[PDB]
Amino acid sequence: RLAVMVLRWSDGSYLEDQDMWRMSGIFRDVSLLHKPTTQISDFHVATRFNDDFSRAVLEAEVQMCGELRDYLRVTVSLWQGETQVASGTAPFGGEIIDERGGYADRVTLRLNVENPKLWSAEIPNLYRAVVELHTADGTLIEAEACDVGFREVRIENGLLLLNGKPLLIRGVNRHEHHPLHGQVMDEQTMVQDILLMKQNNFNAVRCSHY
Amino acid sequence: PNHPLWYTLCDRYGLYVVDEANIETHGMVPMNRLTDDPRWLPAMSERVTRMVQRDRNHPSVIIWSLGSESGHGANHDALYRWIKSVDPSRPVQYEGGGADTTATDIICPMYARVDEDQPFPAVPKWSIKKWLSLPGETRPLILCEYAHAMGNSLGGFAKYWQAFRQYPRLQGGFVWDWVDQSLIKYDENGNPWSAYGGDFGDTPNDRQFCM
Ligand SMILES: O[C@@H]1[C@H](O)[C@@H](O)OC[C@@H]1O
Ligand SMILES: [Mg+2]
Ligand code: NA
Ligand code: NA
Repeated sequence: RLAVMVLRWSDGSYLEDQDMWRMSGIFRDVSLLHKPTTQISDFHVATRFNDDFSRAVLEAEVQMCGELRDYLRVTVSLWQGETQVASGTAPFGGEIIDERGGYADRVTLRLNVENPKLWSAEIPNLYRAVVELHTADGTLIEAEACDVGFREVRIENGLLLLNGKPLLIRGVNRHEHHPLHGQVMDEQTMVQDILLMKQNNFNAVRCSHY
Repeated sequence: PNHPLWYTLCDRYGLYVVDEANIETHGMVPMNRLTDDPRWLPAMSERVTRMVQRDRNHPSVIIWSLGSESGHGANHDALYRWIKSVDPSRPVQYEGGGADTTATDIICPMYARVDEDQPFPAVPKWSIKKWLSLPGETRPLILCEYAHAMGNSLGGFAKYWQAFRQYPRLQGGFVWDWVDQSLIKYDENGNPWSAYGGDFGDTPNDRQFCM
């Protein structure tokens, strides 16, 4: 049995003064997750490019919790549909960081990707990154994964560039609101909102204000 | 460069002066044929150097100019830098080759409009409001020539002044121009009249465009 005591008002409310209906409750999903004792505790994906975007490097930093062991490995593999385009495997133990060494509980995988299919709102090309935590000899402990979009966001010479090209933001602010269910969001409503935005030539959304 | 007395009077009555080297090669194709040619650097340099040597003590002179309508060539860049070395006390401007070249401290277009772009290839005239904020641009903008006062003209003059007052980096301009270049002729009766291009048998001519 779970027992949850939810307070409508707290000191947190001083930072939640957005112009919107003031409600309370357990309004998003509740779930139970089972992770092994030796586990992927964090992972970050970065993508950097050469000058004309014909070459990329996927850089995945993976952090573990649990007992450190020499036999431990991480494999990060990159998938375009059912085709594996890239893969890398390494033991834990990052580069030296300071006088006291490095992160023995972290590793960074670098995967080369030639002619990557770039992500944008115009063409949302996605790859799949799978992060396997495993023993050297081949026993999977667990896997985590995410969708990876190859794109560069930078500001150069006063212009916001996506993949080297200046953006023109056709955006809208969108609160999480339903006339029946209040501030509880559902897939159908979400999908509906996105289809209408894109059908009406929006390419950007702001999470106003949370 | 003007008659030496002009500067004296400007010093004493109070007017800001743009002093301008005697260099215009408008009729060349392209405009910078001579000014990009190193064989014409010596003749151009004397037109800039001797002006500065003459007028550098006049307080009314606040900006040096490299000349007029001669495109943009390497000789301008050389002479730009020459003045900067010899006289750090005054900015250098030059409108040729696009009004915003490396030979000018001031964005100094001629007849760029307030709101309307004129996107000519190679040498566009941007809306002065737009020109200011082009990626990487930081210089002030003062029109070397604007509101071409030919005949019944100066329509939309107020649109410029509204923009000047609203934008800090839009710091005004020089109207084109002060006085009609008409000449006096006399008829059979000795009655004076105002003459323009062609009235002296001069041909080819450009008619009333001198006024
Ligand atoms: O309150 C809403 C928004 O959060 C604010 O920034 O602007 C006014 C709008 O209606
Ligand atoms: Mg508010
Ligand atoms: Na101004
Ligand atoms: Na004229």
